[PDB]
Amino acid sequence: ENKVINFKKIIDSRGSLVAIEENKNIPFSIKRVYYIFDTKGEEPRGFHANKKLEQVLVCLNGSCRVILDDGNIIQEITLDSPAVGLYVGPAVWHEMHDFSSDCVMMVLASDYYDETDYIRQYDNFKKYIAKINL
Amino acid sequence: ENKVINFKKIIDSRGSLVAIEENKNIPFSIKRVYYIFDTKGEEPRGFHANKKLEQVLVCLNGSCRVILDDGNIIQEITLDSPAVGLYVGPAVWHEMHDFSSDCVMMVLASDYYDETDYIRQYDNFKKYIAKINLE
Ligand SMILES: Cc1cn([C@H]2C[C@H](O)[C@@H](COP(=O)(O)OP(=O)(O)O)O2)c(=O)[nH]c1=O
Ligand SMILES: Cc1cn([C@H]2C[C@H](O)[C@@H](COP(=O)(O)OP(=O)(O)O)O2)c(=O)[nH]c1=O
Repeated sequence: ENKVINFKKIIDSRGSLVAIEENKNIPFSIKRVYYIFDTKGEEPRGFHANKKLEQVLVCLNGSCRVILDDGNIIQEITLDSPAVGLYVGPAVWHEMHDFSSDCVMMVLASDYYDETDYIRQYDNFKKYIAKINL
Repeated sequence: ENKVINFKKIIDSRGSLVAIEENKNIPFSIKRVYYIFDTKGEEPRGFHANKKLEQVLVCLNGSCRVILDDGNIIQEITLDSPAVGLYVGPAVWHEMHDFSSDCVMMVLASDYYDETDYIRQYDNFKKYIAKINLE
C-alpha cells in the first residue's frame, strides 16, 4: 500500500505552484498546519503514531527521509520534492531523518495538536494495531 | 498591526517549529494550502484582489517582497521569516516581488481555488472599492 501523493504542479516562467485542498486532493479536512525549519543536529524525529489524527507530510525544501509503518509494512521514502505528499493515516508510525540543512518540512493535519493522541512506544503501537486487528 | 502575524515559534536542539491552527492563530478556516517554489525570473506575481477570499502569506524559505493595498493605503512588507504571516483580506490588492532564488512561499486560504473571485484590473478594483464605500 502506497502512501505517496503526487500533486498537480503548475509551471511557468515564474516558477512552480502546488495547490492542496482539504477533502479534495486530500482525504481530510484541514485544521492545522505546521512546519519544521532551521534544523540542526543529527537526531531524527517523529517516532509516534496517532489514533485519530490524519496527516500529509511535505518537504518544501531540501529533503528528508521518511519511514512509515502502518503495522503491515514499513515504508521508507525520501522526500525532496514539494510536489510529493506523504499520507500518514491514523494508526501509522512515522519517522523523519536525514533532514537536509536547508530542509523545510511541512505538515497538514486534520486536527488540532493533541498530545493525548500520540503513541510514543513503537511496541505499544505494534500492540494497538493488533487489537485493531480484531 | 492587524495585517502582520506573529506566530509562536518553538526552538530546540533539533530546530524550529511553527504551528498554525485554523481559527486559532488565523482568523479563518483553512480550506486550501498552496505554495510557490523553484522560482526564477524578474516578473512579479500577484496583482489582483479577491472579493471573498481570506489569505495568509508565509515565506517558509528565503524572501519575498509583498505589496498591499486596500484601495485606501498602501503597505509593503518583506516576508523572510517562517514565523511571520501576513493577513490578506477580501478586497485587498496584492503583489509579490523579489522572490529569492530559494524562496518558498506558502499561502493558507479560506476556500478553494476559484478563478471568479479575482479582480485582475486595478481600476475596477479601485472602482470595486468605491462602489463599496458608498455602501
Ligand atoms: C506538531 C506540533 C508541535 N507543537 C509543539 C509540541 C512541542 O512543544 C514541540 C515539538 O514537539 P514534537 O516534535 O511534536 O515532539 P517532541 O516532544 O518529541 O519534541 O512543538 C505544537 O504545539 N503543536 C503542533 O501541532
Ligand atoms: C493559487 C492557485 C492557482 N492555480 C492555477 C490557476 C492558473 O492557471 C495558475 C496561475 O495562478 P495565478 O497566479 O493566480 O494567475 P496567473 O497565471 O494568471 O498569473 O495557477 C490553481 O489551480 N489553484 C490555486 O490554488
